Parts: sequence; C-alpha cells; structure tokens
Amino acid sequence: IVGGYTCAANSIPYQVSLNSGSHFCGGSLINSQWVVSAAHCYKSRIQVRLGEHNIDVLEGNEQFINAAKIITHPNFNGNTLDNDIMLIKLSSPATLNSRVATVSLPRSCAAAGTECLISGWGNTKSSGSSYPSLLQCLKAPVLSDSSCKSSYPGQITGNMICVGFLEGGKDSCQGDSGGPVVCNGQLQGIVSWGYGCAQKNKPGVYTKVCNYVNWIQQTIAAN
Amino acid sequence: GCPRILIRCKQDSDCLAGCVCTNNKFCGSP
Ligand SMILES: [Ca+2]
Repeated sequence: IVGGYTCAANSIPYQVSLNSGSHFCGGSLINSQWVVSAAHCYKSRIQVRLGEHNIDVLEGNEQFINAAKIITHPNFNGNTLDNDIMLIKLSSPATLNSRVATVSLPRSCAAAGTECLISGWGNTKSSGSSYPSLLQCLKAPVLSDSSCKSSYPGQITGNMICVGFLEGGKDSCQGDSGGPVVCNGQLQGIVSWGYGCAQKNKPGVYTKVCNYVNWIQQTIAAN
Repeated sequence: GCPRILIRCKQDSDCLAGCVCTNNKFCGSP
C-alpha cells in the first residue's frame, strides 16, 4: 500500500496473510473455514495466518492454519487475469473473536464513487522497495468503468473494477495481491494487478467480487 | 500489467507475465 497509513492493530480482523515461508499475498476471511484471495496467488501448499498485525513478530493473537483445499476459478486466465479469484478451505475452522472475524460478501455491486478500505503488507513506495512490518490501510473509491477502461485500453473485462486515484500517489502494490477491498462492510474487490503502483492515470485493478457470489456458494457446497 | 504478488527474483523468468525482475530482486512492473 502506497500512500496509506498504519492500521490500528487487529482493527482489520478479516485480513489474512498467505505464507509459504514468508508473506506473499493477502486474503479475506469470509467464513470460519474459508478464505478468498486471487487465483494468481496459487501455490500447492499455503499457511494461512490470521490475527496478524506485525508480520515479523509474534504478538499473541495470531492463528496459523494450513490450507486443506485450494481452488482457483476454473476459467482463470493467467495472461489476462480474468476471473482472478481463489478459495481456500482451512484445515480447521478459525476461532472467531474480536481480532479474527469474517467479512460479508456483497448483496449487490458497488457503484462508482463508493468509498472503500484497502489493506495489506505490500510495498509502500511507488519507485523502489520498502516492505512494512505493520499492516497498512488506505481509503479509496471505486472508479467508473469508463475511466477504468480508458486507463487500461483493451485490458479490462466485465469481472474487473478500478479502485483508486487517477492522479496517482495512493494505491495498492506488490505484496497486496489477494487482499480485501471492503465497502460499506462488504467485500467488493480483491487486489489483482496494475501498471506499476500509484502512477498517474493507472489505478489499481481489482477482481469484481459481486460477480462470483454464486460460484463461491456452489464451490463450498461441494466441499 | 503486473500482478501484485510478492515474488523474490533473480531473473525475469521467475516472475509472472507482465513483470520483470527489478533492481531490488523483487518482481514488479518495468
Ligand atoms: Ca505477528
């Protein structure tokens, strides 16, 4: 997250870190036993870390739970990043408390202009690298489809939304992928991709969660 | 277009499509 601020500890209780030796993607807890992330974050083994704030230091509220099943959208395309969504079934349910909690799926898609909260442990610089220990937070609005497509000609599908600032300076970045975009208490986006970070007229592009609510339901029903 | 996954790298081939291995040995946009 470029241009954001340090979140209050454990104040984003649905945030998870996906770990394979070290942090590499975020995710969102949507059920005590299910996490949603980006399909490009797939690995065949993943440790899900809940209740995290400082990813480098154990502070006492973390839960470390291995993934039992990892399921990418069957029409995910690694070249266009269309359908960039993945479900993870935890090997046991998380214990829910004030520091580990679920977030709701959307009842409807978010309108342009809706204000959202983005979070993660990704790079905080637009040029160069600074990976933080502490969870970062960012308020940003959903942009209209036309501005989105105008920023990224021929690259935006019906399953993608742009969230951010056309003037640049504030955005998600490498290491934030799979993380949540929460608007009015509903998960509306998943950090997916962009051209650089926080660049002018290149806002972040996010998986449009509201198009996948049925897919998620049916996948869980089969597992 | 480069996905916002954190990958430590040595060569461009360690990165996903759209990214390059940059000066700090992380995948990113060129
Ligand atoms: Ca910690």
